[PDB]
Amino acid sequence: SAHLQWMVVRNCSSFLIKRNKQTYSTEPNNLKARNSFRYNGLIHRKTVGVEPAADGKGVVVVMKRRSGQRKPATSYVRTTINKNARATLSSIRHMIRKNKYHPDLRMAAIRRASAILRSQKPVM
Amino acid sequence: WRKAASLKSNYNLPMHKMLNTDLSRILKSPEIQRALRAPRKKIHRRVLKKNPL
Amino acid sequence: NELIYKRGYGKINKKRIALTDNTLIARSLGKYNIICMEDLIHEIYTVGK
Amino acid sequence: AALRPLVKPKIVKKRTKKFIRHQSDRYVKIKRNWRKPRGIDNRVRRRFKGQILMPNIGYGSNKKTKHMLPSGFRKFLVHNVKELEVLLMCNKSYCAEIAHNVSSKNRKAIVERAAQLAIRVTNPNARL
Amino acid sequence: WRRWHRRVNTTQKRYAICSALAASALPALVMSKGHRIEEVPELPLVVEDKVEG
Amino acid sequence: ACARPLISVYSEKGESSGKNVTLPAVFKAPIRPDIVNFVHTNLRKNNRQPYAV
Amino acid sequence: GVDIRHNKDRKVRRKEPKSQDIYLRLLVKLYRFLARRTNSTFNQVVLKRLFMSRTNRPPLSLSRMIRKMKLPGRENKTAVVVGTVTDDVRVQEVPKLKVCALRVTSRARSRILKAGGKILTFDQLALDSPKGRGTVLLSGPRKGREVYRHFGKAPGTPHSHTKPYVRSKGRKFERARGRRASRGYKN
Amino acid sequence: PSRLRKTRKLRGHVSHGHGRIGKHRKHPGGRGNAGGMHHHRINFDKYHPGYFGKVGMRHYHLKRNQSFCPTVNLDKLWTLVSEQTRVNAAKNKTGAAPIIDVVRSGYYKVLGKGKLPKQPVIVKAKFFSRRAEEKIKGVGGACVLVA
RNA sequence: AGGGCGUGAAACCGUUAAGAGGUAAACGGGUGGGGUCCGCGCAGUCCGCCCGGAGGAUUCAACCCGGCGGCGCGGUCCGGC
RNA sequence: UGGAAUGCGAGUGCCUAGUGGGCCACUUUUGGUAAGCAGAACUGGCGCUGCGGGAUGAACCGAACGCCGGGUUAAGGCGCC
RNA sequence: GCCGUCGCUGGCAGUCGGCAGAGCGAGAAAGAGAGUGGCGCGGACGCUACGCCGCGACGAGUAGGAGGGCCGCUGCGGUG
Ligand SMILES: [Mg+2]
Ligand SMILES: [Mg+2]
Ligand SMILES: [Mg+2]
Ligand SMILES: [Mg+2]
Ligand SMILES: [Mg+2]
Ligand SMILES: [Mg+2]
Ligand SMILES: [Mg+2]
Ligand SMILES: [Mg+2]
Ligand SMILES: [Mg+2]
Ligand SMILES: [Mg+2]
Ligand SMILES: [Mg+2]
Ligand SMILES: [Mg+2]
Ligand SMILES: [Mg+2]
Ligand SMILES: [Mg+2]
Ligand SMILES: [Mg+2]
Ligand SMILES: [Mg+2]
Ligand SMILES: [Mg+2]
Ligand SMILES: [Mg+2]
Ligand SMILES: [Mg+2]
Ligand SMILES: [Mg+2]
Ligand SMILES: [Mg+2]
Ligand SMILES: [Mg+2]
Ligand SMILES: [Mg+2]
Ligand SMILES: [Mg+2]
Repeated sequence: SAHLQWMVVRNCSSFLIKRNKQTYSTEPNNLKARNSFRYNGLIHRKTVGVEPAADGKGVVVVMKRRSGQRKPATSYVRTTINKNARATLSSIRHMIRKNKYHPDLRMAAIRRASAILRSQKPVM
Repeated sequence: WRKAASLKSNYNLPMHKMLNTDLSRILKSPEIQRALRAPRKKIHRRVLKKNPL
Repeated sequence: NELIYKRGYGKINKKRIALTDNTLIARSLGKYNIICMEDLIHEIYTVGK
Repeated sequence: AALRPLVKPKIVKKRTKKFIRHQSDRYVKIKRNWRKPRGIDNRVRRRFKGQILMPNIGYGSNKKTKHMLPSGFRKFLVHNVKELEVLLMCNKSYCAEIAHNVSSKNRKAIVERAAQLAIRVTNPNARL
Repeated sequence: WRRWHRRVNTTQKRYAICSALAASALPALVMSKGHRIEEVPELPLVVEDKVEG
Repeated sequence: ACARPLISVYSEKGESSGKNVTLPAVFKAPIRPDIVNFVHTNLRKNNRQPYAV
Repeated sequence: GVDIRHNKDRKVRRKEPKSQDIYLRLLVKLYRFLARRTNSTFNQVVLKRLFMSRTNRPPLSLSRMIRKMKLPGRENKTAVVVGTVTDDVRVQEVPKLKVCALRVTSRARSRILKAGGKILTFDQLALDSPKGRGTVLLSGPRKGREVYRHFGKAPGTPHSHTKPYVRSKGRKFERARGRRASRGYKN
Repeated sequence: PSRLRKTRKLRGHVSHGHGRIGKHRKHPGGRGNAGGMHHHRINFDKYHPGYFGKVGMRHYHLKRNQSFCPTVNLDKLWTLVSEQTRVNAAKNKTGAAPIIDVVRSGYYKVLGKGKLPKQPVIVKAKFFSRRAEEKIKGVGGACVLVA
């Protein structure tokens, strides 16, 4: 279960990183990257990830489907959103709210999908 | 847990100290949610003491 | 008066809580019909039951 | 073009000088690192007047501004590019400090990334 | 003659084996040890017997 | 828990064959990292060789 | 300065279990929630007992659970234990019992289930009756440990039936001087 | 594990946990059980009473297997046979009485402590106790001896 | 790295630079003076919204097709496990 | 009507280091001409303890200590240091 | 004002959101209970629960004890 394998992963993971009085986590689908039960991207039954698109532009969104749970290959679904800065932040918002899909992660997903758009504009 | 080990002499898998290890589903379950006092989620920080005189 | 008002703190829950409102005296000494800082002053001055 | 923090509070420190060791001045074998003097007749651990001071717990820093550099940022050792994305959602409160060993070929492609990610680097002109 | 070797209860070595097998069928407890199994089709990865050939 | 799924054997070409095997009950035993560690840090003291001046 | 004494300022109760197992540290999470969020002083006792060491929550015997659940009035109740429910081979008839313990030995699961009783867990109990209504808290004998026979007044002392620490017990192992009224004295 | 021990927090304190006034000398009381009668008498009398002297008869060539006699109590007597032997006598109606052979389980003497279930038995044993035999008659049953 | 030659610390010494000097020196608290470098200081933060002001897109809503995913007390749909 | 007042959460169990050279003071006090002497009682100290005062000071008077700002005191003081 | 210890065996799984209704500081044991008859698709942070938050009181110390060290040294199994 989630709380069970979290009580195993909370301190002896391999993504856990502990230096300078901070403790982040390098899980694939951990958004805010911080080591917590709520934001861990491997423990839960339904997670959310917001990575940058493989090319220059766009933001990929990685939902974890329910049916396939012990099948890592066919477990995650991915959708590249290469749109303006606002429609993508209303699509992630709908993807999470209207689906009622892990709804406490929405503002985290928008805050990350904005960091990506900001880190993909032309620098100054 | 019902059929013993055949290749070992007498061994059965260790029993479980708790079965439903998902205390999220346990905690937001109508069985338990009804038997709780309302949450006291207001923060009452120290009130500065002015002088009634 | 000067003492109860300016330096008046109540031993609530074994915590020195400053008496800022009458609902701190009523909540504890209420069962003795002492419900305000005035009933408190009257109980102290006129040594009561 | 400085990368400002989220909020820049006032940093107050209860003491600035180091805590030198008793009699670290008459000798060279006695380093400056602190050692609580435990001798019987010692004048420092009796807290005499005008003597050296002792690291009490009273000197602790405000937890709100503890470990916080004078740039209003906390810090993080970064050994390679991949350890920045860990820091990209803590942008306006933590900074990066590329390690001492990361060669200049990698440190250039680390400051390069942290520029896009708007992460602040404390030693961005380090090696070159 | 320092005590180099330790002995463990058999039922406890078996508890540890069953706990080290029950934890190898969880994508989180395997992807957290570091293994790169993002594309393994199923965790209790079984293959036909011809593999021994 | 109690529900033991049906894992599917994978042919040597990667594609899933027709054979299925019911998840053995060992893969539901309790995960006890403390027992696993206590057993590991004692059993690997045994393969150690003496040394002394 | 104030003239108080800090000899006893630090209350020594257990704030949490010393064990590191995760099927106990999850029960303690669920019951710490029930303990603080309900007004039932049952959960508070279960929580305070989940901290206790392995010597403070001792085993129960099936027979002592029989005679403590046969007392008049407490029928159709669930016998809660925090330790383990060992077997008691010197009892022949077993009734049906609803039980909830941390462990039940593999020869007491047999007897209880063949009788027809239920064997719940602490999470099943917490779902059945959150506030713990219909339960019977029990705990095995604490002075049962052989350790508690050496405690008390030291041996060799008037009317101190305390067991001494001896390598072996025999004719010539502490039977000569402080025990015989003949050789010296006795207490 | 030295890193957990107490000599790792005792680095920097002069006496190493052992006293400034009274040092940690080598043997300030003698070695071993010395002074059992002179200067450790309060301890050898408060905690090991009867440690000094003789009592009883000697027995030179004692062999611990002439006096071998392990006992079993009546409470756990019915645990020597299988379960379908105690319940088969319950369902039984022809009054037959199962033969519990004790020396076959590994006990010689039968002591009678516990209660018994109401059914007949035939207890074969080497030595019997008076009460162990009365608790068997009072339930109906025979106490066979086996040399 | 120059034949006891990898790195080459400390005590001790030489010379150069800077300051200082009659209560041995050193020391803790407090400031001030001068130096050394640093900030790559020297016209000083950005961010969201809205209003207006000038421009540029192959662009919004709504419909149609295809795929994907969530949910379903599909009161109680089919077949599985 | 929990049978005086005032105050305060108590009870119990194991395991246990260091100590077993002490010294000073008010008052009582034994030996001694007496002693910064030898010896007891009660309480408080020094030892284990800084700080303000007594110029200085183990023990006297005040007062007991986390690191800081303002205010006021104790015991001592206020020609100058 | 700040740091820390102790106590409250304190509070927080209620982030219960167009399957929504946003509360449990208030002197007075207990339900913002059920039934039965007279447009605009929007809402910060949190929760490494070994975590986070709120309240008061406290802070000397030799010999000695205990705890916490994301203090440090060298090697081993893992892992970056
Ligand atoms: Mg000296
Ligand atoms: Mg001294
Ligand atoms: Mg104080
Ligand atoms: Mg103290
Ligand atoms: Mg204590
Ligand atoms: Mg010490
Ligand atoms: Mg010494
Ligand atoms: Mg010691
Ligand atoms: Mg000694
Ligand atoms: Mg010794
Ligand atoms: Mg003698
Ligand atoms: Mg060289
Ligand atoms: Mg070389
Ligand atoms: Mg050289
Ligand atoms: Mg010069
Ligand atoms: Mg001595
Ligand atoms: Mg004298
Ligand atoms: Mg001394
Ligand atoms: Mg003292
Ligand atoms: Mg003093
Ligand atoms: Mg004088
Ligand atoms: Mg002041
Ligand atoms: Mg003067
Ligand atoms: Mg202290």
